[PDB]
Amino acid sequence: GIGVMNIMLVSVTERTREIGIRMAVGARASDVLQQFLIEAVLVCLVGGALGITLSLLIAFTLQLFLPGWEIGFSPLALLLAFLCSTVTGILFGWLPARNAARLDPVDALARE
Amino acid sequence: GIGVMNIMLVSVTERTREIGIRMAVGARASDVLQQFLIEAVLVCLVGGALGITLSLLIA
Amino acid sequence: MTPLLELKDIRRSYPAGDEQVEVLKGISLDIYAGEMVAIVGASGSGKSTLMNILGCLDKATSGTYRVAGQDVATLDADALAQLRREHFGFIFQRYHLLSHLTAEQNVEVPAVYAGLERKQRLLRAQELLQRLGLEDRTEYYPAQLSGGQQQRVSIARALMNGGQVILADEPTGALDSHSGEEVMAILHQLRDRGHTVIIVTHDPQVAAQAERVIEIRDGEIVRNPPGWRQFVSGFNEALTMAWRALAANKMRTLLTMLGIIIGIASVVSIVVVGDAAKQ
Repeated sequence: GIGVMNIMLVSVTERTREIGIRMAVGARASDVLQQFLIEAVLVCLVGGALGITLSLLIAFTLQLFLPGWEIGFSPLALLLAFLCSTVTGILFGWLPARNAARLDPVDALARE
Repeated sequence: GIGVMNIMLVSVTERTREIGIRMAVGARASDVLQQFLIEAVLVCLVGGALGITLSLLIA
Repeated sequence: MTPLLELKDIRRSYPAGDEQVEVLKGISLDIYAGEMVAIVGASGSGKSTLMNILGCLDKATSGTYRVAGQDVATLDADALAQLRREHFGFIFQRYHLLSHLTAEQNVEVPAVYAGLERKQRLLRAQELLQRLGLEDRTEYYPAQLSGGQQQRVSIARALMNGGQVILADEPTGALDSHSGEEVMAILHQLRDRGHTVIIVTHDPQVAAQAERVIEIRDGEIVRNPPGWRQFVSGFNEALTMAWRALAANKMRTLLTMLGIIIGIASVVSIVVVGDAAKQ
C-alpha cells in the first residue's frame, strides 16, 4: 500500500497549478491536506470494500473445498481491517499533502 | 511490485511530447519499449541489489 | 534532370462522418537540392499535413511521392525513418527537446539511432555548436538556455544527420526578428551549403525570406511561384538516460525502489530463516 502514497504524490504534483487556483480562491492551507487525504483514505476504504468482498469470495471458495475444514466469520477482524486500511491511508496521505500545504499560491501559479 | 507498472505508466504518460520528439527523430516503435522496459527492469535489479543487501543485513 | 522529390497528384484524406475529408487533393510538385521553399497558405489547409507527407508521417494512398526517385508508398515507415537519418532534419517553432539532456545530448540523439561511436559524433556536435557559435551553453539544460539558442540546438540536431532535407515549423515566430531572421540567415547558409530546406508559414512576411513561396488552398496548391550494436549502446546510453529520468524524480524513484527492496529482502529473509529453523 505504500506506493499509493507515491501515486498521490504524483497526482498532487500534477495539480500544482490547480493547487494555485485553489489557493487563489482563498482555500485554507489545511484544506488541501483535507481533501487529498480524504480522497486517499477513500481509495483505501473502497479498496477495502472490494478487498473484503474478494476475501469473502475466497471464503465461499473454501466452502467449496471442505475436507472437514470449516469457515468462520470474524467481524471484529473485519472492522480492524477497515480501521487498518484507514490508518494506513492517513499514514500515507498525511505528509505529501502536508508539503502541499507548505506550498505558496504564487509559485503554484506563476511557474510554467 | 505491481504498482511500479502504474508508476512507469504515469512517467511515460508524462513523456508523451517526449515520445513525439523521439519518434520525430525516427525512433523505431520497438525502441521505446526497449528503453522503457530496460529502465524498469533496471529499477527492479538495483532494488534487488539494495534489497538483497538489506536482507543480508537482516542475516 | 530529375528532382529529388516528385509530389505529383499526391493527396491525403482522413475520415469524418465515417468518410475521408478533403484535407488534400491531387497536387504536382518537384524539388531540387538547395531549395529554400516557403509553404504559404491558409492555416489548417493540411499544408501542415502536407508537411507530414514531407515528413512521411503517413502514406497519402495517392500519387507517387518519389523521394530521390523512390515513391513513399513502397518503403517501410521504418525505412522512411532510415531516410530521415539519411536525409530529414526537422525543426519546429517550439524547439522541442528533453529537459533531461544537455544540449549536446539533445543534438546527440538522432545519431544514436545510427550506429556510431559516441565520442566522434560528440566532437562533430561540438563542431555544430561552434557553428551555432555556442560552446559554454553545451552543458546547460534547455530550460537554462535562451529560446533562440534552443532553436539553434534544433538546427545542430538537424545537422548531425547532415540536414539533407529540412522541414521548418515557424522558424522565427516564437521570438524576435533579430535572432529569428538571424537564424533565417543561417538557413540561407545551409542553402549555401546546398542542403534542401523548407519552411512552413501562413505569414508572407517571413516567407519573403524564402526563395520559393508556394500557396495551397482547398487541398491543392493555388500556385507555385519560386543492429545489436545500438541495442547494447542502447543498454548503456539509455542506462544514462535512465539515471537522468530517475533524476527527474529521485523521490518517486526512492519510494519505488523501496517498494522493491522491502519485498525482495523479505523474500530472502523468510526463505532463509524458515529454511534454517527447518534445518
